[PDB]
Amino acid sequence: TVLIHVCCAPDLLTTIFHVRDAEFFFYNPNIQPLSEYEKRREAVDKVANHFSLNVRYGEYSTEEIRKWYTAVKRCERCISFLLERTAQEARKRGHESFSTTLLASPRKNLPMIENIGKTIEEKYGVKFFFKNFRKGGAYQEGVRLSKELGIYRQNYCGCV
Ligand code: SF4
Ligand SMILES: [Cl-]
Ligand SMILES: [Zn+2]
Repeated sequence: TVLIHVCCAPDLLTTIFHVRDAEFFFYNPNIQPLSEYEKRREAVDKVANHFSLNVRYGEYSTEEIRKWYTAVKRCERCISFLLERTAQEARKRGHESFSTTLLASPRKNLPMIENIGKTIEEKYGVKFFFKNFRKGGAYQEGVRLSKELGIYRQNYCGCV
């Protein structure tokens, strides 16, 4: 079983075209202010209820945001912070692998994410699952499903 960090609903939609049995982990203290975190969270919840996904919602609090701010090249930091928490959760909950929907994400740097994931794997002993999540047309498939579900598609990465 694989625990997949979720950044946003559009990238979750792309991802679920190809992953069959996952637990998802919405953890993003980088997203501010609270109204934007909640907007993104509610869109993920809408996708999860539509497709009966198993999503867990991580901590979002003043403290959690301070931990992230202390951590943040800055995107390398940010992504490593999110995936470290994910791999910690994967070990706690007995998942032998972890991944992230950031791999679906058209803007992001696939080599940098795979490098971070492999480094975190070596630290925690949870296998990092890499996939070209946009491949298989899945990306345009995620767009079509976003439109259909009327899913919030954001306009910036999340942080201030
Ligand atoms: S742009 Fe995105 S990846 Fe880079 S620091 Fe901000 S939230 Fe993190
Ligand atoms: Cl994103
Ligand atoms: Zn995303």
